[PDB]
This record gives sequence, C-alpha cells and structure tokens, in this order.
Amino acid sequence: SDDLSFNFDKFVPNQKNIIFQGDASVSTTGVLQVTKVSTTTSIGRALYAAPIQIWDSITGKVASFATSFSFVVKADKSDGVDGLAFFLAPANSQIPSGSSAGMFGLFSSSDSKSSNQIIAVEFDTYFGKAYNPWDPDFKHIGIDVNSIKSIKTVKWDWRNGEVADVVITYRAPTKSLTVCLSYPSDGTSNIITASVDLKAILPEWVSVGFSGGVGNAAEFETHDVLSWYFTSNL
Amino acid sequence: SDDLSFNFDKFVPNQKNIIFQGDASVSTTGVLQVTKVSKPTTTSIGRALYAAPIQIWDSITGKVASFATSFSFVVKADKSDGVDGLAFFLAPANSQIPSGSSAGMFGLFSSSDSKSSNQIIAVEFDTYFGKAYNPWDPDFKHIGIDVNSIKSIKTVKWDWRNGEVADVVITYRAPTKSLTVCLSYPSDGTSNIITASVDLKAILPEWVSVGFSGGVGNAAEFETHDVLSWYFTSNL
Amino acid sequence: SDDLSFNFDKFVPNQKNIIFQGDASVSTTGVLQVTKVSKPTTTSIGRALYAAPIQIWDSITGKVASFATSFSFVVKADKSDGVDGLAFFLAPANSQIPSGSSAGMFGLFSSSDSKSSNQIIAVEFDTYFGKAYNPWDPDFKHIGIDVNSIKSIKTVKWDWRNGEVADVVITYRAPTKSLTVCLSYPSDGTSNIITASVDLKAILPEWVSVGFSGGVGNAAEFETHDVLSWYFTSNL
Amino acid sequence: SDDLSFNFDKFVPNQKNIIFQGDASVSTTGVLQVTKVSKPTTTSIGRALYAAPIQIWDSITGKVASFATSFSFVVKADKSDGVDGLAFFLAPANSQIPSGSSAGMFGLFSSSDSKSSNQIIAVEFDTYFGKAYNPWDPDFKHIGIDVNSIKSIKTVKWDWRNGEVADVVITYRAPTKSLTVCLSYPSDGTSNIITASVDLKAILPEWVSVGFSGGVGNAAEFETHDVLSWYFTSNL
Ligand SMILES: CC(=O)N[C@@H]1[C@@H](O)[C@H](O)[C@@H](CO)O[C@H]1O
Ligand SMILES: CC(=O)N[C@@H]1[C@@H](O)[C@H](O)[C@@H](CO)O[C@H]1O
Ligand SMILES: CC(=O)N[C@@H]1[C@@H](O)[C@H](O)[C@@H](CO)O[C@H]1O
Ligand SMILES: *[C@@H]1O[C@H](CO)[C@@H](O)[C@H](O)[C@H]1NC(C)=O
Ligand SMILES: *[C@@H]1O[C@H](CO)[C@@H](O)[C@H](O)[C@H]1NC(C)=O
Ligand SMILES: *[C@@H]1O[C@H](CO)[C@@H](O)[C@H](O)[C@H]1NC(C)=O
Ligand SMILES: *[C@@H]1O[C@H](CO)[C@@H](O)[C@H](O)[C@H]1NC(C)=O
Ligand SMILES: [Ca+2]
Ligand SMILES: [Ca+2]
Ligand SMILES: [Ca+2]
Ligand SMILES: [Ca+2]
Ligand SMILES: [Mn+2]
Ligand SMILES: [Mn+2]
Ligand SMILES: [Mn+2]
Ligand SMILES: [Mn+2]
Repeated sequence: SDDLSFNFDKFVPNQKNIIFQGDASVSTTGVLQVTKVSTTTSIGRALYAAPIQIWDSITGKVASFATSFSFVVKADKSDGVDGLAFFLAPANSQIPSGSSAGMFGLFSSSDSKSSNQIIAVEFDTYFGKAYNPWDPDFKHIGIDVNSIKSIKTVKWDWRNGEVADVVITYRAPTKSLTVCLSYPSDGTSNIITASVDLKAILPEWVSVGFSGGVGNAAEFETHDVLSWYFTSNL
Repeated sequence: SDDLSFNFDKFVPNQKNIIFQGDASVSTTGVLQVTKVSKPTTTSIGRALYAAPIQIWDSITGKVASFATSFSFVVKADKSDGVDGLAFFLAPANSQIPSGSSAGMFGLFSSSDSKSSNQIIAVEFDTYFGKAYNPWDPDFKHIGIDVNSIKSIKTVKWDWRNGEVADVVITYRAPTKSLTVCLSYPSDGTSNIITASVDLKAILPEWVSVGFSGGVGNAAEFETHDVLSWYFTSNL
Repeated sequence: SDDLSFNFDKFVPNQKNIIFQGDASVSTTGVLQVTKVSKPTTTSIGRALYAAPIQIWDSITGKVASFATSFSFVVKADKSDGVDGLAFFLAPANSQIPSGSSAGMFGLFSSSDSKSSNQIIAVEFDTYFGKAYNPWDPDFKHIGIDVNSIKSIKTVKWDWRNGEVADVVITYRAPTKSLTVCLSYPSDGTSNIITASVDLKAILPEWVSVGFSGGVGNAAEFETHDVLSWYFTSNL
Repeated sequence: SDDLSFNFDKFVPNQKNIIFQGDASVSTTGVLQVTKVSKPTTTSIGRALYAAPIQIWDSITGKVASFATSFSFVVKADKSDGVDGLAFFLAPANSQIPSGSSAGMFGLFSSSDSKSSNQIIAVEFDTYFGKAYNPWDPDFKHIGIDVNSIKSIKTVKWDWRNGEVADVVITYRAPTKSLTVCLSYPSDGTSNIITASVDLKAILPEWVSVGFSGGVGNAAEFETHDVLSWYFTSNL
C-alpha cells in the first residue's frame, strides 16, 4: 500500500487534523474558508496536521504524489484579490513575518531565496503592476519555486462563483508537476506542467495545505475549498 | 473501499487479465502495442480490454459511477507524420471489433453515423485528419470526446510530440457529469486539456469493458501506438 | 498503488464480473448463493470466480504476491446439522469444475489423492465430517487449509453457528509464506483462527482465478452457503 | 476513497509523523522501540502516536467509523519471562501520558478504576499477570480488550513466543460494533483470536489519536516491546 492517502469529502468546524493559521477556518456549511468572510484584509493557511516524507536521504528515493480539490472564488464586484495556493513547505511551517496577501502568506519578500523551501501552485486573481510587479498581465495559474515570481504561468480563465475541480500530479521519475483545472459548469479548462526536483528544493519532511489572501477589503472575494484528496508514495 | 482499482506499472507478454483483439499484443520489453510493429510494416487494427466487466451504473439504485484513469503512451512515427491514432474507451461488456471497421474509426465503429446502439464513449488521440478519408475530423491532430460516433462532440488541438512519452489523466465525476482529459509531455512541458458533459447512464449499459484501441490505415505512414502503463479506478 | 483491489458490498443478479459455475447464482436480495436454495431442496455444487485472472507470482522477477481478502457468509441449516461446506480458493486461471467431482470435495477435486497437478489452494469451512463418506476429515466441523488435496494440511475446530453471519479475513504474507484465517461471529463473539505455511510459487501457476465453491451432497441434510460481501487485494 | 490510510513498512529515526512520548523512539535498524532498550536495563514507559488526529465518529450525521490496522511486533525477554506488555490504543486527540501512571497500566491509566472520563479503548498484549501488583489480571499472559480500565472486559490466553515476530490484524466493524483481534506467529503457526462488542460513540470523543504504548516495570525482568511495521485505515 501507499505511504499516505487521505480524503475529505467535506470539512467540519474545528477539524482536529487540519492546522489553521491566520484567518483560516471552516464554516458551519462544511467549507474551508482559507480567507475570512464577513469585510476585511485577510491572510490564512490550513495544513494537514501530520508531516509527510517527500524524499528519503537514506535511499535517495523521491515521492510521487497526487492531489485533488474543488474550490470556489466568489467576488462581490466583477474582480477580486488576491488568490489561493496549494503548497508544500517545511514541516510545521508558520506564516512568515511581514508576509502580505499578494504572497499568500508564503513569502516575506519577492526575492528567490533557496532557504524558503517552498513549492506552490497559485491561482492568482490579482496581477496589478502597482503591488505585484512580478505577475503577468492576466489572472493566472503559476508554479512557484522558492519565490512568488512563478517559474511558469498560464492564463487562468477564472469564473466568478463557479466551482473548479483541480488535479495536481507529481511524477517523481520524470520530475513532472502537472496542474489540471476544469469548470464542470461550462467546460472551461486550463492546464500547466513544469519540471521540479523536490529533492533539490524541499527538506525530507514537509507539510501540505492551502493558503490565500485578500489584500484590499474593497475588492473582496472568497477563497473556499470544498473537498480535498491527497496521496503520496516513496 | 472503492468498487474497483487496478494498476499495471508494466505489461507482460500474454497477460491473462487483458483481452487482446485484432493485432494488439505486448512486447518482450513490457509495452502494450495496440497496433502491430513489424518492419515490413502493415495496415493494423487492435484493441486491449481489461478482462473483467465493470458496473458503470446501477439500475436498481440509479447510482452512476465516478472513475479515474491514468496511462502513459508513445506514438512514434517513421516520417514526420503518421496514422491513425489511439483511443481509450468504454463499450458494452466483452464487445468485439465491429465488422467492416477501419483504422480511422479505431476499431470502434462500423460507420460514421451516430447510432445510439453503438453504446460507445471514447477519448481519441487522432493523428490523421485528412479530409479525403476522415471528413468528420477538424484540420489538425486532436484529442476528441467521442459519444456513439467517430465525429467527436468536442475536440481540442493536440500538440503531438513524435516519439515522446505522454502522461494522461482522465476523470469522470458522476455528480456533475464531467469528463476531463489531462495530457502532458514531461520532456518539454507541453500540455493539452479538454472537458465535456456526458451522462454515462444515457449512453452506456450497466456493464462495460474498458480499454485501448488504435489503428494504422496506411502502412506507408506508419507510427506506433504503445501504452506503457495503466491505472484505473471506478466507484458507485 | 496495489496491483488489484475490488470490493462488493452486495451482489447483483447476473453480475458480469463474476463467473458462475454449476448451481452458483445471486438472488434478488443481493446475496451470492454458491449452493442452490430451491422449493424442493436438492443435491448441489457451485463455484463463483472473479472474472479476471490474477498474477499471484512472476517468473521473470521471482516475486510472489501478498494478498488479503474479507467476506461475510451465512450457513443456515434446516435441521440442527447440514452438509457439506463452503470454500475460498485459488486455482489455475479460468479453471472449470472437474469431472466426477462431489459436494464433499467442494467442486475442487476429482478424487482424494494429493496430485501436484491439481494446483489448488483453498480454505474450507467444512460442515460434514462423516467418517464413512469423508474419511479424510477430523471428528468435528472445521476450518481447513487445503493444498492440492481435500485432506487438509492443518485444521482447527470450527464453532459453527446456525444461521448466524460470520466475518472472515484471510491474509497471505509472501515474505513469511504465512496464510492466516481469521473468523468471527459478531452476534456472540465466537472466534476461530488458523495459520499455516504455504509457498504459492511452489503450488500455483503464475495466473490464477479466485472465488468461492461449495456443495450439498445430501438434500435431506440441506443448508445454505451464502456469501454476503467480498473484498480482495493482491500485490506483487 | 477512504478517509484515512497510512502504511509504514519500516520506521526512521526521529520520524516527524509519529509523536513520541516517554521513552519511545525508533532505532537505527528502523524499528519502533516503544520501551527503552539499553546496555544496563531500566524501568520504562513509552507511547508513540500518529501525528494527526482521526475522526472516529461524527456528531452531525451520527456516523461511526470502521477501521482496520495491521502491525508486526516482537517481545524479546532476557530470561524466560518479562514485563510488562504492549498495547494498541485509541485515546482523546493529542493525549499525554497520565500523571502517576505505571508500566502495568501501559502509560494509559492513572489508576485501576473504571472512569468514563478516561475515554480509552486499547488492545493489550499483557506479559505480566502477577497477582501482587496486577490483581486485575487473569492467571496467564493474555490479549485483552480494555475499555476505560486496565481491567479488560474480555481476555484470551496469549501463547507468547519469546523473540518471535507476531503479525496482528485488528478490525472494527461499525455496523455490528465488533472489534476482532487476530494474532499469529508465522514461525510455528501459533494463533490467538478474540472478539468483543464495543460502541466507539459511547466511549470515545469524535477526535482521537491512535498508537502504541508499553512498559517495563521491573528492570530485572526486562523484555523489548518493538513494533516492526504498521498499517492503518479508517472510514466514516
Ligand atoms: C501590505 C499589503 O497588504 N499589501 C497588499 C498586497 O499584498 C496585495 O497584493 C494588494 C492587492 O490586493 O493589496 C495590498 O494591500
Ligand atoms: C477502409 C480503410 O482502411 N480506410 C482507411 C481509413 O480508416 C484511414 O483513416 C485512412 C488514413 O490512414 O486510410 C484509409 O485506408
Ligand atoms: C458422490 C457424492 O455425491 N458424494 C457426496 C459427498 O461428496 C458428500 O461429502 C456427502 C455428504 O453430504 O454426500 C455424498 O453423497
Ligand atoms: C521573512 O520571514 C522570515 C521567517 O519568518 C524572517 O526571518 C524574516 O526576518 C522575514 N523578513 C522580515 C522583514 O521580517
Ligand atoms: C457494423 O458493425 C455491427 C456490429 O458488428 C454489424 O452488425 C454491422 O453489420 C456492421 N456493418 C455495418 C455496415 O453496419
Ligand atoms: C478428475 O478431473 C480431471 C479434470 O477434469 C479429469 O481429467 C479426470 O479424468 C477426473 N477424474 C475422473 C475419475 O473423472
Ligand atoms: C490520573 O491521570 C489524570 C489524567 O491525566 C489526572 O487528571 C489525574 O490527576 C491523575 N491522578 C493522579 C493521582 O495524579
Ligand atoms: Ca498576485
Ligand atoms: Ca482520424
Ligand atoms: Ca467434509
Ligand atoms: Ca499486566
Ligand atoms: Mn502570480
Ligand atoms: Mn477525430
Ligand atoms: Mn475437511
Ligand atoms: Mn491485563
């Protein structure tokens, strides 16, 4: 059998196997609101309570993993900020000091420091050159490796209020990370793949989860994840 | 636990849990060659199904199954182009290759009509789109969702890479009747995706057989249709 | 992921992924009656196998598969006693019921000899031990590990409960060649257990079929042999 | 898919997904020594829990989880006998070792009373049954189902084999409130089994932590309490 495999068809208020950081919490309707819904600036992260071994220093083996989740980003106006992200970080990592919504509570700055040890898949809704000079000129899906400045991005045809199903696979033998996104409501689909060597970026033990932010209360939007499936294997 | 879940990291010559139809077989190197590779090359049609039928929906409870499958395949053409393509499909339990089928129909259809009695849902990786022989195809190599007809209900440009390995993930989420096809080439990062709505209960019978099919209609424009591995899960 | 994993929470009449041999069938209430239950009772023999063969060992790598299975069954006798029993088994791929088989051999054997050509490993839940007719059996109802012969290599007293549901877990751990049979009756806490060493590579071919078999040799001492659910996993 | 499923074929020193309490740790040879092993032996108590809490039941839907776990352990005594035993348990999420606990209570209890506030269900493999210090134990080494008390609700003779590896399978079937403990020694075929009815919803909180605990109350009668591997699955 595989090393780890967990599935959440729904979340429950004060779920003991999820570590809530910042404003992240789960509503009475069973959805994980990584960003606070009320109105105000917000940053939040939710991690699975147990660390995962992404690679072994003894055998040299690297883990292959696959995850699936459905999320909704509902903006009041036609646009919102800032985005949501799925990430892998050092075991029991805390939100960095001086982090901002535009960095999804994953980074202290816009530099590419190898000490960050973070790999994330962002669903970036804000790309304003005023605050995020590193972003391309459209809403996007990006593969982030130790920096908020994605190594590869793709146009994200975001649909306001609609549910998006995402499948992310990492195949160790080919160092391939593929992000599969689709909207069952209208058939809109976006995809992106990049090469990433986990052994080169992350430590042996990591924590997986979601993070997100709202930098401007005036351009509010939700960052709700409805369900989450995850498997890893060395 | 889920109803069914199988995984083949590699295939073995004369694998007893795979039903070989036509020219399909597995080489000594452990790959499933749905299409014959011989040199001297030749016209070919082949299909490989998992030996056990799967219940895709229940008439008693009304439930429909959700499924997910993953496979890696290679299509290596001698020249810069080849024919005809490969397909992943769901058909009536223990379905045989139709009479008078052709490579361009991947051994799944007797004709180009859209008959509801075909009871076939397939995801095609079409390499040949010549109007002279395949008038129903768009003007480029494509990935298509086929429902009871070789004339896809939805297609998308397929950025095929000669000889490179492609990883595919196909998911079917019953509650939303959503079929998503995720394709990527780890070698250069090329990715193609397509999704469509399909009600399995409306198209297929309760019991189906799943597998791969493919064809080579013109030996002069030969190409391989090899699947390297295969993972599959279904649940009611 | 594991090579194979299937689960049946219930069965459906004319289930396409189960091969029915003899009198085996599934009732409208969703239970697998390996033995016939009819108005005027009668002699019966039946077997039900999963439709797809399983690779229990590989001759290329030398690897042997570990497997685990779980099922719940009921044996309801009219009088206080019944015949003949039920068995879970592994046999050559797509094996048929042998000619001249009898209920006391659960449709698995042609005779009482220990022929290596039988290639059968089975776990029997033997209800009939009549010395004159089944001279090989011990003096009580039992659970037995059968290897190429109806004369078990190891048995244990089976505290059978008429009409009660029994939950069984059978595990085979390849690295230690250990086969463990875990049986329990949730209704009163009765539990029976037995383990034995068996080298699958030495007994069975690479490809096998798994399933249940059972029999009723004397219609006068009728009893049912119903399996309610079935879970199975194997991995090389 | 199931709610949770994890598997450890071996352990690694300072494993981040296991919470070590007391003297529990993992050696360089990859084994979980819940009890301390050292040149000069000593009194010891230790517990190891999976780092993430598990939802054993939901107060919203009323659903209760079914779970299954499998592990192999070794208890090697210097002399012919040893103390005190090992236990697999479910306790309140992130539970700590109680104050004034002793080896004979496996670091699970503060006393021998049956307090409902303990909220502990455990399966013990008790090696010490001395009436002077463990008056609640039967007159032999045993496997016991403990519910809120070190005085088991049901026990069974445990045919312990010094230094030999034991394979254990524990299943909890929610619909029948049945807890079955299956133990076997692949080396000689020795097998012990025990079943009991336990309503998890009545005993434990919604969120629990699972793991192993053990103790050595008298260094003079030292023995190891090593777990070699561990598989676990739960589902609501
Ligand atoms: C200090 C701060 O909050 N900066 C945020 C920035 O991270 C975000 O990208 C931007 C757009 O919403 O809004 C700003 O207020
Ligand atoms: C009857 C027949 O074989 N027709 C095939 C057709 O299926 C295929 O699309 C085409 C291109 O290879 O070649 C034709 O010969
Ligand atoms: C030839 C034949 O049918 N022999 C059966 C025997 O297999 C069974 O063990 C016994 C008890 O029911 O009844 C006999 O009639
Ligand atoms: C960025 O985060 C790291 C970790 O919290 C911290 O050490 C560093 O000082 C932060 N930068 C600033 C300006 O606080
Ligand atoms: C097409 O295939 C079906 C199934 O084998 C067959 O009945 C039919 O006669 C074939 N030919 C035509 C022209 O439909
Ligand atoms: C036993 O079964 C085998 C296989 O069907 C058969 O070859 C053999 O002749 C049978 N024995 C008898 C006495 O019929
Ligand atoms: C026994 O353990 C409980 C739980 O930690 C604790 O509250 C109690 O005070 C302990 N009893 C004694 C005498 O310390
Ligand atoms: Ca941004
Ligand atoms: Ca074509
Ligand atoms: Ca008998
Ligand atoms: Ca004791
Ligand atoms: Mn960005
Ligand atoms: Mn086409
Ligand atoms: Mn017998
Ligand atoms: Mn005890």
